[PDB]
Amino acid sequence: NLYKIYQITDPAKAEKIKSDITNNYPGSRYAQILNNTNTDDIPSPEKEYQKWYKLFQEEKFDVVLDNIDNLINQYSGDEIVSKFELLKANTLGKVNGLEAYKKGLENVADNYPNSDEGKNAREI
Amino acid sequence: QEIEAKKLNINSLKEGLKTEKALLTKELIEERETEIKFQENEMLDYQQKQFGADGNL
Amino acid sequence: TTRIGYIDMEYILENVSDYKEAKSQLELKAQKWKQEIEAKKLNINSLKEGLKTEKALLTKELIEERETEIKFQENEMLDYQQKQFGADGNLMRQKAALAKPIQDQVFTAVQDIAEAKNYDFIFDKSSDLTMLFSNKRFDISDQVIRILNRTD
Amino acid sequence: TTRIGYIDMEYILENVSDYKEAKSQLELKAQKWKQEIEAKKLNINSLKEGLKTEKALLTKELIEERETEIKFQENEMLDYQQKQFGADGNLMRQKAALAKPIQDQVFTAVQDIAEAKNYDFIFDKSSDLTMLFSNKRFDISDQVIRILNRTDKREQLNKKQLKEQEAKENREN
Repeated sequence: NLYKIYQITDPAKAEKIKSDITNNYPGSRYAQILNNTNTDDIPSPEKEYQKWYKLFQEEKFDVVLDNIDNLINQYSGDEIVSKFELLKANTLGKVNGLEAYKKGLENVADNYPNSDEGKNAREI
Repeated sequence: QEIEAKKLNINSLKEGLKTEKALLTKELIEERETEIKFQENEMLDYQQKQFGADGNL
Repeated sequence: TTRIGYIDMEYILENVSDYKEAKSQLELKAQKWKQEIEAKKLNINSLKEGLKTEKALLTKELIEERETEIKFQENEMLDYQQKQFGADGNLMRQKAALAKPIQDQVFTAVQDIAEAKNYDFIFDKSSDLTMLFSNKRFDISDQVIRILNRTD
Repeated sequence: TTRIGYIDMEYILENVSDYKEAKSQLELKAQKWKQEIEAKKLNINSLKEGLKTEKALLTKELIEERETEIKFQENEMLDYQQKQFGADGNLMRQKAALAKPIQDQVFTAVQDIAEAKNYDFIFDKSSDLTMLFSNKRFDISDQVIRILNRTDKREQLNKKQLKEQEAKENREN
């Protein structure tokens, strides 16, 4: 934010702080966006969710069971885990029955009330 | 009013399909979607018969 | 001293050629195109509803591609509608190709009759909204029809 | 027997220089409006590209505010486009209002001509396609154009001319 502010006014400190970010503290996204390198860094939705959604679509609920089982805790620390929990609930409902679907929906609502997935759980 | 009643029926069918779209398999979903499409085509035929360029208006 | 006649364009068109059958076929084709447009609109609405139902499970990236696909379908339907039902093309062009040579021939015959018989005004009764009553004695359509039939 | 005359409103409007100049100015104004719409589009695209470039570094709240601002700009552009170029927008309404004074003058001139020359009916030949063949002897469009030009290029008489006119018109009594 200081980089942006100094970019608008007094760009010398903007360049100094941009170099500081790029070299001293190379961020996950900040460093490669300040110099505009690429989208090489792997994002949360692109990884193991955009192709996991493909597995969900193609009617493959055997491997995705354990996949979601260990990925629900492997990728903790971002808003993606709410979508992972929603996908787990949907798979459980589709492979077990209505009660599993309801349990998954209420669990998702409890864990992340302040999210779009939470509102989805509440409505459904 | 008749067309609105048909629209209400079609919307009820659509909502009924939506409330179970995440539970049943693909064949049942496709069959229900074909039924909804048939109902919509029947609505279109009724509208063309009543308000269309030739007939009942 | 003012000489006034009139013609019935529809009557002449029906008499000289098989205008009615071709017009009916064109109307049927136009109705088929309109029903196709309605089906495209229904498909677009169904796609929009399906996209609205599934938004949480998406990454906002497949949402973008689905929105672009919906927009592409809408633009395709719109350009198809413009091509088929534009003020010039595939309905108006077909109707023009159907009724333009005979209309020009009727205009030429009317001008020739007016110059030969010294008519002052020749009215077109085909609209049926203006010209509510016509004496039918100042009617020159049999002459126009015979002039058209004289030409092969 | 009935005497029928007719005018051609499109012909009359074509043979009026001020109407053509006003139409050209209206087209220029429409072009300026289109350029303004293009500028709005450029600003909207710049905002969208800026949001897309740094979408990863923003929180959900900030993304929401930027998206709402972009939507507001898009809605403003759509409203401006509909207000200026709509079916009943500024451009169409101003185009329809250009010929109204000319229509008034033409109506008055037609009333006066039909009073002068014993015409029973005067039609607008270009209103519809009912009039297929019309003899040019009964076309009073050129007379209407002459009248319109005469009133457009009117000139006030001088004091000597005014005195002469008063003396001439006062000779009956």
